[PDB]
Amino acid sequence: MSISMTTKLSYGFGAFGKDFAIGIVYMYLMYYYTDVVGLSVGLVGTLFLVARIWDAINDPIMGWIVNATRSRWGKFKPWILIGTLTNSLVLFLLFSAHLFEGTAQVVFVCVTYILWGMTYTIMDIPFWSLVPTITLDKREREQLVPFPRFFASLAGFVTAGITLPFVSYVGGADRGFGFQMFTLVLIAFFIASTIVTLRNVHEVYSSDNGVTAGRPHLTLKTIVGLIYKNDQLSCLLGMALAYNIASNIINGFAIYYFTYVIGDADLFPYYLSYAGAANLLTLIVFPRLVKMLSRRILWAGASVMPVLSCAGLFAMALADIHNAALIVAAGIFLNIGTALFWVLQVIMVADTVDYGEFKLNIRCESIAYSVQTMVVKGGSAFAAFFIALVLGLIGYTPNVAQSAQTLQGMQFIMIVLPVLFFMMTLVLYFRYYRLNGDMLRKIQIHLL
Repeated sequence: MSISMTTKLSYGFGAFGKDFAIGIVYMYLMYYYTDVVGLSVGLVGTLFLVARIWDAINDPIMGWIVNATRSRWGKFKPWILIGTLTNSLVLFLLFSAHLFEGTAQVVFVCVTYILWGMTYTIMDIPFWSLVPTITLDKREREQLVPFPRFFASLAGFVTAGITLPFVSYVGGADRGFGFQMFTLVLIAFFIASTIVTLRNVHEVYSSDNGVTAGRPHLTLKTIVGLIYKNDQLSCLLGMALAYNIASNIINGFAIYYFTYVIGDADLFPYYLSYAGAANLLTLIVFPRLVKMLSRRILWAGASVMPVLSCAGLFAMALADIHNAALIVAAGIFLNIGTALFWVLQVIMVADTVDYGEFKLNIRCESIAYSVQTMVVKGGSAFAAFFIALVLGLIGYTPNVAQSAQTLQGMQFIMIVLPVLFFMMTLVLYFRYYRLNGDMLRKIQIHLL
């Protein structure tokens, strides 16, 4: 059947565009880090409160959407359609009108702001949920589904580095109106995610309608009913929250360590620009690595792998070589190898129902796939209490120690935070006595 695969080759256009698109705005934001003032409305705390409603209610309900109760047709394409266009509406708004910056926040700023928000979430759940669905062939699912990154691979490798010198010529103190121009750049290729997908992707639902109107639609609420999960989601969420913590302290604090190291450097040279172009190189090795055996073990190591550098850092404190130009460069080089940790993670939530659906045997789609990828992110908002624990008592031992070292000290705590949460990740996903043959062991079972 070409019908389901056309959902993904065009969806590959999604992947090369959507990621190319988040590549740009996000990267662009960085000189707006240079640009941030927002005289009347724009405090950090206030924007945060908008972020409060930004994520949470969006993805439970996103999943909750997809089958039309009163209309007899239901599929992802309009879901993902509701995303290609929900974002682009915004960015086109960012492009068009001339003296809108003069007006206060009350008015249009609201209207736009909603729409970009939605996309943030109506692209997380459509995309890495609609790729695994493609041609039915059982075991090779997991081996063909994180591969595609190959062309997405180029985009991030690139936004941070070479657009920047060319972007830094046109206009000064106009960044608001500046990306106004460059929007066309991004839109053209990403509008190219909305074109191809438009006349193409809506298919397997066509199939189903033709086929009896399908009580299968209700099946999607039965496989929430009969099993919300066999036991799949609730243990798997916990560890994921711990996952994202490391991303948000890498990406979030990535900028800031470059902003904030011991000494002065007029250069501002090799690191994080190269660290981006170093991180994703490991996407060629590890996604294709374990030639007979399972991605899982790859993964278990990998859950260690972002953990690991702290473990390395923790051990190398015992070494104590410089404590000055050492800490400026303290094992981020590991950063060459992180890459494909989220996708197998996002797969992990709806998989027992994924192969459980396989037992149902008829169709392909998902529910819980959203609830980890959205609760994951929030759970660092509990982390403000957690920081009182991180300093609190765990490390902390009878008072005296305060003077020796503070830069190696605060960095290690910043770096312990994901790690101390990370005890849900490996413990809960390794210790023997786990199960009989499971979605993981299906490909590993093919061995013997």
